[PDB]
Amino acid sequence: MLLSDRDLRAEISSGRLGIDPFDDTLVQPSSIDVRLDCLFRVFNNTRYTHIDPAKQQDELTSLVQPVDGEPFVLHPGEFVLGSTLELFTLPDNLAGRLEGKSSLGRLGLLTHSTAGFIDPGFSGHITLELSNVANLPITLWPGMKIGQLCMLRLTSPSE
Amino acid sequence: MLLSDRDLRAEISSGRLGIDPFDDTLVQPSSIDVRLDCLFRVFNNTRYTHIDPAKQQDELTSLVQPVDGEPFVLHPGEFVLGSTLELFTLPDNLAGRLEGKSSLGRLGLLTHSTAGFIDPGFSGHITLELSNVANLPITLWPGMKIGQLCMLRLTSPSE
Amino acid sequence: MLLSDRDLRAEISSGRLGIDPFDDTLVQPSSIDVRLDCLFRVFNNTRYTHIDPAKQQDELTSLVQPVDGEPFVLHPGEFVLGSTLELFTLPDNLAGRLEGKSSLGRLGLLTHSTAGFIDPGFSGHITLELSNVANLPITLWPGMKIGQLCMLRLTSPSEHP
Repeated sequence: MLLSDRDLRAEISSGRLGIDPFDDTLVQPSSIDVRLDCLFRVFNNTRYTHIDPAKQQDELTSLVQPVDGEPFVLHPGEFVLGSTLELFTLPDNLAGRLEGKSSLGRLGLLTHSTAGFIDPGFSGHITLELSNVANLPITLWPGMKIGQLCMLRLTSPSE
Repeated sequence: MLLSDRDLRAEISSGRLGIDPFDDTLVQPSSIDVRLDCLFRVFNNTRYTHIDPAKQQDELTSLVQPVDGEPFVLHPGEFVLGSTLELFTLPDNLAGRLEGKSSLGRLGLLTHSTAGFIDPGFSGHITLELSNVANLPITLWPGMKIGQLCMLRLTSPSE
Repeated sequence: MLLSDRDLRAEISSGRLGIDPFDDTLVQPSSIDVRLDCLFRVFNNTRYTHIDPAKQQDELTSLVQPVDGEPFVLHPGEFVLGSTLELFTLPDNLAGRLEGKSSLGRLGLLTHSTAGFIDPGFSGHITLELSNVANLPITLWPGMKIGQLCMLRLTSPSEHP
């Protein structure tokens, strides 16, 4: 069951749903806009033959940050990990789903391939999986609206 | 909370949910099948170096229609915009989610990458984001079943 | 409306939701983890020019099964069909959604592109659409946790399951 703007505001204004930093202009009919943080992980594929989910591979990615005033350029076929600017804190009876923005959706931008489901009790910056399936580069600006977060009510609180 | 066929029928036959043209055989257990319109947008990437979400890029895409009776050929790696043949009209207490059809899913077709979340209050033809992640071209026939739309009930009407 | 762990347990322990084989440690706060079965279909694209959804195309896929103890290696840009090791049986008041696991999501793994919505009344092994959008190959181990399944309550039981 999808929380409406009024219900999202009720949950926030009562501290059961944590959103830091909070911006009320971001609340939509039945969701809230999220923004792009400025740290990214790229994959170092010249040292590894392959990914093995059963193993640990601590050189698999590196942390990056665009120079001030520069964009992060996402080329078609490149896969990179980013984060929501906001820090989220969910209670025991709400789950989250990321959805794309219609705006950026028509531009070929994917934000959560891969994984956009957020467990109740979650707390942290939401991981974004960024992809471009268009046939040009897209310039990403730290701070921009990147997608939207829906809250789903559970039939009852989690054990 | 997901509307059943019975409840979808109720909403439709009461005019609260607009679907034109409607076809009863399209109703599924907890969703409604949608069909492919015949107009497509392709990207004109020979005149632009890149997409910039923050600008107006005016001839980025172009209208494309195949010959009546010809398939739109969609090759792996191409990204194209299309629409549902049906015109949708949502009330203020329901939201929509596009989902793939199991049939076309197994053939490598993606229809809403990108963006498949439809706000309550929406009215129009639903935009499709078309992609082919298989290893062969897929022939698209306008009028064919392309996917399905679910209705989610909101916790309360939106502002 | 999303079933919690406690409601998923009630549905299962009363037989209205079938999961075979069932393992209680896989239950998550509002979903259940699913596992990778060992048969895969790959596409034989040297015999056809194209896929046509309106025709029947029988020699379209081929059966690949990894030797035991070894993995199915999934290269970027390849598309393969797999299956949940579990058998699911849904009653007609519940629908299912596949979602990715956070851990595999950060490795570039797609499990249900394409199609992750399960109708009420469904019964069978759930089809997985496998893709790798990373820039390395990923080794898949049959039996591994591959994703999760959420249950949605319907506003009322379905008429035409």
